[PDB]
Amino acid sequence: RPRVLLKAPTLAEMEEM
Amino acid sequence: EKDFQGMLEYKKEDEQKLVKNLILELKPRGVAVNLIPGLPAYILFMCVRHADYLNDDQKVRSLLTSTINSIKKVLKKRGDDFETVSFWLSNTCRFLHCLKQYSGEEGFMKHNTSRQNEHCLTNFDLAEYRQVLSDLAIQIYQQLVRVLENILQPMIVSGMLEHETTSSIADEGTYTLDSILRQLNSFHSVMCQHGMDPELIKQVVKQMFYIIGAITLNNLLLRKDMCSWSKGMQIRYNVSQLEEWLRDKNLMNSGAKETLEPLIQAAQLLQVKKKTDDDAEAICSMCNALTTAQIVKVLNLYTPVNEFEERVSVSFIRTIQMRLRDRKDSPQLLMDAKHIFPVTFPFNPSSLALETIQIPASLGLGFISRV
Repeated sequence: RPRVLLKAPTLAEMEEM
Repeated sequence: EKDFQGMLEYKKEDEQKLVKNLILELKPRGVAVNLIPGLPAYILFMCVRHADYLNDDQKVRSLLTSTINSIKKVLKKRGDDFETVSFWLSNTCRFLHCLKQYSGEEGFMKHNTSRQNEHCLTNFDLAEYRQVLSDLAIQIYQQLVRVLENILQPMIVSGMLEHETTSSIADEGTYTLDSILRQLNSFHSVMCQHGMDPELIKQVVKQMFYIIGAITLNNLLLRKDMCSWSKGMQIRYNVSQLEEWLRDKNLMNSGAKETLEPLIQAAQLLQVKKKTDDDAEAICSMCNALTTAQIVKVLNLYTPVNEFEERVSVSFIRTIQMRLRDRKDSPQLLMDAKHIFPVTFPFNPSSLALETIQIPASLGLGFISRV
């Protein structure tokens, strides 16, 4: 099975909300 | 027998209670959480495993985001406590090692048992999340260095330069070398209890020694009374006790002793002969870790022990300046005591079998189910 590369919010983005 | 899968299930409605009890209210010196070093990392990763198993990428995202935000919240509120910062640096790294070890990438599975390889993620590649966690760990490391620096700063000049020489906490209130060593012992014992990677402990200790040497050398260059043969002996003795501490802790290959090379050479400079052209050539050959400005400062400041010893001559100093002319040297006198060597987090897989891990009942995570 293929593993899809998830898009992560950046550390900075998370720092928002 | 029962053979568990090594995963943990929770309901989406409980995600905030999860990070509240596992992160926000977790005590870094609590017994329960220190029975297994890195336990919060292992718990979080086992939760990630079940979200991946459920093919729920939004749940993975939500858990990771809540985790990262909660760790930042803790460090904003308690980031001046070195135990708390050590604890989350260690668990952030262990979480990253888990995400690698159980990624499914062969490069990270070399030390895995057959059982461990059965526990890799199956649906999602979390490399983007590993980068974010790496970035977080860099930030926490930088905060750790600053907290430790703040603790040591008041001790260093007294302990290394001023004070003359079971341990006491101080000598009638004065910080001594023994005060410094006690503090380093505290730091080290906490990093070990938390399961910090040995290669990371080495980097923390190298950084601390750099700071000790930089602050000591700078105050030697800024005072008028610290450049003597006798103070050279005192610095030699103090460095030898710092070296013995590294020995006691099996950290002699950390690179820590080498960061002291400018201070070590300044102390040697105080004790060599300072009159002839052979003496001058020796100084130039010897002092490769000191700038010209530093060598010249020490020679100008140097105080004879008594009348049977003379000051360094102005023509001698000029000879050294001439000899060191084509050095593509920095014109600076002071070491940058705020320099931080770039940190790395080399992969450190663990032998811990996920399917055997038990959550201590005292952590208040009963709403999590073992799978």
